[PDB]
Amino acid sequence: SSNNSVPGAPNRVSFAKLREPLEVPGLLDVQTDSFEWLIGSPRWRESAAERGDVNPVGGLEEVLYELSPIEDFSGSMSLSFSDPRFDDVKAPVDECKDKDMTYAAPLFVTAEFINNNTGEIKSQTVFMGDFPMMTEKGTFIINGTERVVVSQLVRSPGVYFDETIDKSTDKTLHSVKVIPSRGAWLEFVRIDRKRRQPVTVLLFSEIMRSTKDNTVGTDEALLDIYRKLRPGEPPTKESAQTLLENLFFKEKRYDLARVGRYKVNKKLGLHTEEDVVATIEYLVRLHEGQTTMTVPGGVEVPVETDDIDHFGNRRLRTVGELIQNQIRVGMSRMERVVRERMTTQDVEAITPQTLINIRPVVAAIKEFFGTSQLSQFMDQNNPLSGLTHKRRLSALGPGGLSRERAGLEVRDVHPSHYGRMCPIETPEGPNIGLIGSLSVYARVNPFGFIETPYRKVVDGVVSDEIVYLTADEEDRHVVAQANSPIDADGRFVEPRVLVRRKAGEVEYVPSSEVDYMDVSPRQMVSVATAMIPFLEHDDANRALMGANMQRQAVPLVRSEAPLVGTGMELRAAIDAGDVVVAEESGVIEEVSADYITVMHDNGTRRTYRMRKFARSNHGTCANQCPIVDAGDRVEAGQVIADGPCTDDGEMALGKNLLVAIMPWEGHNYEDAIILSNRLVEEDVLTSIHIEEHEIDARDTKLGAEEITRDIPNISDEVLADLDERGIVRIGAEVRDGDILVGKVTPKGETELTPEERLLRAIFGEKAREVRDTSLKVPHGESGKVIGIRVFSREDEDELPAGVNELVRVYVAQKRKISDGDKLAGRHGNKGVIGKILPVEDMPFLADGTPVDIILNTHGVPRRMNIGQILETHLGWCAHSGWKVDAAKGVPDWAARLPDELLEAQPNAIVSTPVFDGAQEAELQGLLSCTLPNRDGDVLVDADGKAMLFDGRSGEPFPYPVTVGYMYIMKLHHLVDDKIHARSTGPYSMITQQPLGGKAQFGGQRFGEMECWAMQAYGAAYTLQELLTIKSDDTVGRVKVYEAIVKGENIPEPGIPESFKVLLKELQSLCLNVEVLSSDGAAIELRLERAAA
Amino acid sequence: QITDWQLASNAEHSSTGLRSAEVEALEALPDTEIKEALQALPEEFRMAVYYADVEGFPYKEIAEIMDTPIGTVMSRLHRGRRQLRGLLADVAR
Amino acid sequence: EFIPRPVKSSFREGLTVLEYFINTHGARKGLADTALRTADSGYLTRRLVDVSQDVIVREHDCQTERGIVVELAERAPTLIRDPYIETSAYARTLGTDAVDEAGNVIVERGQDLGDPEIDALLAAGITQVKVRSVLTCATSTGVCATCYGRSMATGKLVDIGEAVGIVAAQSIGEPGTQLTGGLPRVQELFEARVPRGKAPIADVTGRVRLEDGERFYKITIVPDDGGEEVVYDKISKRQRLRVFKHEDGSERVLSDGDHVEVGQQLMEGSADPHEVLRVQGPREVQIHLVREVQEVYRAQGVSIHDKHIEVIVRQMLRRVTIIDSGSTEFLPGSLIDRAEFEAENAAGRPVLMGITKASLATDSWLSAASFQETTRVLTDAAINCRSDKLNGLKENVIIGKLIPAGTGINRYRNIAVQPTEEARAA
Amino acid sequence: LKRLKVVAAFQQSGNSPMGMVLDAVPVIPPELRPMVQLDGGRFATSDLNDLYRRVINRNNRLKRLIDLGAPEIIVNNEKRMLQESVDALFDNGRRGRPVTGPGNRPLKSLSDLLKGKQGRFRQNLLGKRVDYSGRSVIVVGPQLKLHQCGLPKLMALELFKPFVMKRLVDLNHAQNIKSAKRMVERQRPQVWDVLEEVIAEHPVLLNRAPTLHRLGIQAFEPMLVEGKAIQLHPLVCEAFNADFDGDQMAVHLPLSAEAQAEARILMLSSNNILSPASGRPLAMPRLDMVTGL
Amino acid sequence: VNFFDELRIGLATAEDIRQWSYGEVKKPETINYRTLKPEKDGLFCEKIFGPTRDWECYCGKYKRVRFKGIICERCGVEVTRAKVRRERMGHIEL
RNA sequence: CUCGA
DNA sequence: GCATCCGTGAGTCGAGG
DNA sequence: GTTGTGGGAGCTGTCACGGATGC
Ligand SMILES: [Mg+2]
Ligand SMILES: [Zn+2]
Ligand SMILES: [Zn+2]
Repeated sequence: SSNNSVPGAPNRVSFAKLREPLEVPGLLDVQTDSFEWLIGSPRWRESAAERGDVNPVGGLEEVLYELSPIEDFSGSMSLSFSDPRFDDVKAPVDECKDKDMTYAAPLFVTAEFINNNTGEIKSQTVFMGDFPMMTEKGTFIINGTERVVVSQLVRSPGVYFDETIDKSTDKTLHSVKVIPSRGAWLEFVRIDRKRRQPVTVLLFSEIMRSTKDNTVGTDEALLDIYRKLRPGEPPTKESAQTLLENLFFKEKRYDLARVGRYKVNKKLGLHTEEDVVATIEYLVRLHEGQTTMTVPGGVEVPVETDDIDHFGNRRLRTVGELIQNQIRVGMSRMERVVRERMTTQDVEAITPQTLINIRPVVAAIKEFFGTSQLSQFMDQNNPLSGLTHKRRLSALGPGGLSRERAGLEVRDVHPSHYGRMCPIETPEGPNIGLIGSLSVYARVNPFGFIETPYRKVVDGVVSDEIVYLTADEEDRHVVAQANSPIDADGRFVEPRVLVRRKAGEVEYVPSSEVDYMDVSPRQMVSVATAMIPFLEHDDANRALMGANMQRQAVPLVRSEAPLVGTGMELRAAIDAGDVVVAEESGVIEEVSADYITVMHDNGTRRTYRMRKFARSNHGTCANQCPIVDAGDRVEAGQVIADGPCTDDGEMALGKNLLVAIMPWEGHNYEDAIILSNRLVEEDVLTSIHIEEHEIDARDTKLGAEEITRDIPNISDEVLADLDERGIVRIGAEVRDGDILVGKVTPKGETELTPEERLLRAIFGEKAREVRDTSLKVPHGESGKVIGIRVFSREDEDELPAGVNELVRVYVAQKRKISDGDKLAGRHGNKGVIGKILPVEDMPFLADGTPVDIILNTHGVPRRMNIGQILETHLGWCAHSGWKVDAAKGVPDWAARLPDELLEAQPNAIVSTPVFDGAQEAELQGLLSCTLPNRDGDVLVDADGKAMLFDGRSGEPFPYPVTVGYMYIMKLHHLVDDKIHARSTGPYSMITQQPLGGKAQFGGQRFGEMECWAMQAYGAAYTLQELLTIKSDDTVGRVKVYEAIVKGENIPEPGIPESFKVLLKELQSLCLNVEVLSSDGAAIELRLERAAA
Repeated sequence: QITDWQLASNAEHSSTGLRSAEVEALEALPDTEIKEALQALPEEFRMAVYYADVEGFPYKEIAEIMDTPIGTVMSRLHRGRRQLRGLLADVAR
Repeated sequence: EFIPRPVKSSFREGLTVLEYFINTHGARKGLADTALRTADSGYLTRRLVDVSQDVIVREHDCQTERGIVVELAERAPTLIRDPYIETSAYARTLGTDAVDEAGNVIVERGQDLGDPEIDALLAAGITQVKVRSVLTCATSTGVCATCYGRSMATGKLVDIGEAVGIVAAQSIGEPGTQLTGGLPRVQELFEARVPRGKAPIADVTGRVRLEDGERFYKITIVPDDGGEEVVYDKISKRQRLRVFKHEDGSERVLSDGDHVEVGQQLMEGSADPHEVLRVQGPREVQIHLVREVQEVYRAQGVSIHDKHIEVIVRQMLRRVTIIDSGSTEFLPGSLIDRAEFEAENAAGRPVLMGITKASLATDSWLSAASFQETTRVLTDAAINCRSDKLNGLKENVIIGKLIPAGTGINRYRNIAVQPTEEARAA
Repeated sequence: LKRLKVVAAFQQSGNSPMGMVLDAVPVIPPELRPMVQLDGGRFATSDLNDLYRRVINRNNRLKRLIDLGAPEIIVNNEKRMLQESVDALFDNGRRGRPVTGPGNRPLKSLSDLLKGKQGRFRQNLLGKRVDYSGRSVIVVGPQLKLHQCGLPKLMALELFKPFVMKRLVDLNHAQNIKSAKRMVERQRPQVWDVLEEVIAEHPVLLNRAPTLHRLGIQAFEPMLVEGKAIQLHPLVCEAFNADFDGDQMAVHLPLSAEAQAEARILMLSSNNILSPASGRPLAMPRLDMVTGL
Repeated sequence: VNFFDELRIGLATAEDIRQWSYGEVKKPETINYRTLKPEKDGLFCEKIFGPTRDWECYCGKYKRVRFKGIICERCGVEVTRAKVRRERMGHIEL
């Protein structure tokens, strides 16, 4: 009973027992609505009219109003910007990806210049730059790569009070801090890293009367600030006055926030100096401890210390606002030169275009999108990756805290996160607690505060009027729970109800005391987390791991929706934006492996091009396939084609495998996994991986490289797959080592070997003298050449300086599941494949059906994730189908929930939502009435177990084993990517040690702790060898190779080059270091074989 | 710090790449083909082709170090170049 | 802290929404806490490695007759097993022949003290033993094999080239990530920092006088030798009094007028190890430090053999501080090695120093520069025109020479081997 | 006492305190502060070069000012700037605000090259990257002997590449040594047989990080395995704290005779059954084995 | 031979600093943007630090192993292995 | 920067 | 007479771009 | 050769410790 809203969406029967009173909002709205505010689109106009005041202003309109008008110091001239308009887009998205461009639109504005003494008003339309644009999917394209702007967590402007304890006698010491929208701050009156500031030396009070302060008049407090914060200059009477007037009263310097001003006026008074008086009164009357406070003109404020992690005092700046702030920076940097040109030039001859240099705004936008920590390479292993990435909230970055100045209380789950930031989905590693994901139903508001929806309660009556509350508004109310008994008409059945109050604590209050109720369970969860069946049965560690590992599934050649899922797979796949969706209801007029054309009813034609075998940012294969047939009538929103990890419109991150839970000969020891070789023969876990090799011919000192099929002394047979250009041919199968693009690089004459010198002399060779710098395929890689793209400087192809030609070979490979690959269930139950057994010796059921995967029993109980077991049971139920016996009534176990679950055909699609859905009793009931197989044999008994035969000896295993169907994902951690060895390779020019990294054919690092270990063994010679002739001895290593090749003993080791380099660095530090003999001076460091 | 990615990517366009211990040690070994092709010629004309082609001396210095006139040196040069191109023409390719 | 409302559900019944919510607190807090604990354990292991890596075996036996007494049992009318024979008695080498009063010689000096030996000693009624440790070892440079005893891995007598120092650092650091009063206390000990809650101790035997006041504990000892009376400052009521005043008296809390011996703790808590150094002697500071450190690792299920902690503690006392230079060029108040101070001989008093400080004060400026505070080390080395003998194993690693340990020892690396005549014949 | 330590060092060392003031700065060889160009024609250089450039520019400006006999205040400003720039070049950030490049990154001064976990000492002297080494993910091999481990064919072929080339020239599969190299690189079927010969009784070291105690590095005899994964004997897992949830391990090939001997005798898995810290046994049945028995 | 006995430090006197040096750098210029060649008397000058290419001088009149150790007079760049570029220090006169 | 043990 | 202000520590090994 | 008006970005949620410095 789910997915009824989405047309054509398959029928996934749901065990849920609660009505869904609110659908999932646009799971990308967090990004879109933000950008649509920034731009001022009609969408945002209507959305603000529906839930906002009558005077809306977009991000750019606001920036312009703030900047206007650029005025001369004498007030003689004034420049005013207005009416931000966009042209159409320069190039489409796929075009920008192909050409390595930046999807953007030209920005235009009306610039009105006025000379106050000539009356001349020359209006003009000025162009501000190529403003980068947000795509349908909510991303950006910069330099041809797709990027996401992750929302940032930061402290909203305002004043905040806290209560510390002094090291004197544990006295309760109050402190305050004022965080501004822009400018400096202060504390208590210490200001700008200058302590020892009496609060009374700058202007019933308990200690305000005690201030100690010795002065009278206004010049003392005016001169003390210039003598205490503006040093390096004598004490003056005018400069201190000027600075004090330009500190906080001045609006140019000190930017009073809008959100900040709202928060502060809510903290002190409905309607600056008033604020400072209220703040002093607040600190005083907080040192006392009184409940409320009365300020002149303001009233009704609770005297209380503020929580720094509360979501009513912690906001997030969406993409729109980050862009707005970068634009403000560029605009101020431009206004500087605008005034600086107003000064010099003559009036009546300066047009808006003459004094407006946009270079700083362009550079600001560019630097933001290209260097900000919040513009991130889009995680697109699969649709769920990108969907969560867009909805993500991180606290690091410019303007937030530091990855090292962020302690542990920052990373703690605050009670105000309920329904706003999911508490499960967060990284396990260093970034833990710092990167969360937006809750499913959550929604950002104009001020950057995360609101969440609740059903209104009128006289213990759950209504259908929904209301969105922020953390503050919520705290001030009593929120019922979603799984609260309610009779029709919205009436709590129980005398009282469980609820949450402001203290972050729960209570059991009479029904007439409830204000709002949760819209649904799982309201606190994120999208990924909401997709773990039987979540409540899993510990938070393994559940966090399950979410994180769902975001790592690799798309498989053929995708299969989970036999048992939540209700979120469909909506997740759709919002993610990797499936094609019918924008307008019509009739399929044509369908091909290439495109899909629908004829709308009003005669309109719309066509959709299928992404076919597209490489993703992480090598996964984005490949769409249509799921409509010619003549099919499709409604608006219906899914037209499946994406990479989707099936009929549902997130299909893995496959349904026949699992047996039992230790099998140790091959699944200590988390290993055993797979049936079927999964290889039938490609059940096979995936496609597309890599992009690139190579350019550029200008060198000795000339210019040339991409040529003619490479020095290469066998005609080796080039057999190269075209005339020296580029491999499409569809060619390339093993590791083959050539991909031939290239020669001008070589100097001094480098020619003596052999080559004589060869070019005797045979009268030419003066080419090049080196083979051709692009070869790296180790552990192979595949068919999917594609070839090429860019020539000859043609009108734009490339960097000195780069003549540039070719890119796109190579695909089909990876079969293999030993070493990493699989995992949705319950944080990960493991590498220990062995892939022949189907014949796999344990099999009575009917010869061999299991597909053997999961070691010893791994389940201690991890506290029996969720996988419940899933196995329900999955077998769904794979066999069932029929609850209704004759003589409906059994009590199936009475509560089951409505259309009383029977189900084999391979039925069922969803068990989190915190609702399948109950243990109902699971057991279904397990009792399993349907039989072909021969009318019930294979899995009422415990969920079944006898199995040892496919090796033939004898049956003595005890029944739990067999079932489990959803297993192929996580993007594959041996093919991680195997790496090296005998000898490139070294670093600085340390002369082996390069690091597989991509560079590097060597393993023998770290300090490894040398400790080696010493503990007493393996002196092994440690020396590892550290001298394998790393740094520039002659020792070549000697070692020469000795191995000629069957001679390994020579004695020399001197690590890194030591010479250390000596050189010391010397450069003016330290005279010197190596000495037993009794001698400093030792110094620094043909016949060739002639032979 | 310039990265290993940057170092290797630079070597991808340089006159000499980041060489291996293997490459060095094998370079140190003798090229049997050309060594055999040289050992065929009379060690006088071959010593001349050495002092003239491998080392690049001027013909006057070759006459000096050979203790022979210039004409003999250059005639040995011509004859030896002809011979070795004969034996090393199919080898050069 | 703990939430006054518990998780009444089992993860089989499925947790209610709010139960799952509250449980995430613990889950995530624990994940982050392990993240930090691993780094702290790592830094402590690194400092141990540095302060101890120059400690290798060099002789088979120093022949010393010093050692430590280990309890092997306690008697109650049948004998209990000594609580931690596993870590302090087992795997030692017996210093003095242990014979049962009115019995045969059960175990000979210089034996392994394995399971059979301990069992025989216990059956014969041997309630205690005296063993040889590196604490009381007499060798000059490092430790002798016999003072160290069995090699925990090989089960035999440690070989003459072992790097027992690094193995001790590892044995002590590897279980670090199990410490959940904890790892902080282990560091407070190994670094020899005046403890947070300082529990003063009796400076000399005598009679005690307590004085009560409003949060004011005032103690005064009248010495039995008649010297001046030792007055200890007032202590807040937070420190309850120690629970042994039993010299033929009250085997209970300290009461005014009790007889206090010299090395008796006065009030519950931890005691300053420097105070015990100056009051009871260095061989007592070693015992106290080893036991205190072992306490933490024992309260967590971690059996670290005492000999490792002794290998570490040894390197904290190798130096003395010179009060009056006297006839020598040693500046006063400077930390000088004990042998460098004995040979030259000079008011040299023992001194305890933490592993970090002990390490930064080594004779190899290269080692110090590579360990920590590179800038200061290098500047002082340049000023003092220091010269590194290139003798520590870390130094040789840096320069690419065979480390002086295991197969790097001179006797081992220069072995000559020729086939015998009888074999050369056939 | 404090102010005496330094004066006495300067006295007894023969180091004239005059050194503490410099009239000439030393410039480190260019190879130790390299310069390269990346994809895009742009150039990358070591911070050093930029600090040296600032020092040299300000020095030339001071010379030009001294020649132009400018006001004493201007020349004093230039001298202060020169002192500050040399301080940056030496220990940037130590005094005043650090010198920043693009992005406000404090440039790595000459002192930064010696300090830290990633400085010269800890990062390049106490541990380095080595040849004849590899990495890959580990999976349990139950059929293994405690003294055995399974190496992927390709891994072993790459590690022993010189050995296999030598045995390929011994036999007449390859004409010369260059041809033996080309053959081993193409993976010609002749190599495989030869490979199993070279690997005979040739130990290899396996390591898993973090290396907490020495058992974190253990020696094994390798046997060729089908796949691209390292097979690890289960009993040793305890020693490595290794479970097969995806961790990987590194392989090192001892070359010298003494190295192979240390691997066979000192670090052989079979010889390291017991915990060097407690004497208890580690290579002991752990979970499944236990239940089985 | 890796058998040193001791290693010693000491503050360097300007005399030591100049004895070390192979020439003083004078200009901020590093390399010619066009020819990718080290500007002379700059932080990459080959006259003092060393030759970029084996046995090749700056101007080019000398490029062959025939004359090793020769000191070119046109541009004053020793003709030796470029390895020395890692071991030849410069200096600046304050 | 993110991620794996 | 010391109270602050600063300067030093804070796990290892792996992968992309 | 420079001749009308002129203070910038950066932390900025870390902690625990030991010893010059500085009033
Ligand atoms: Mg693991
Ligand atoms: Zn001894
Ligand atoms: Zn020249």
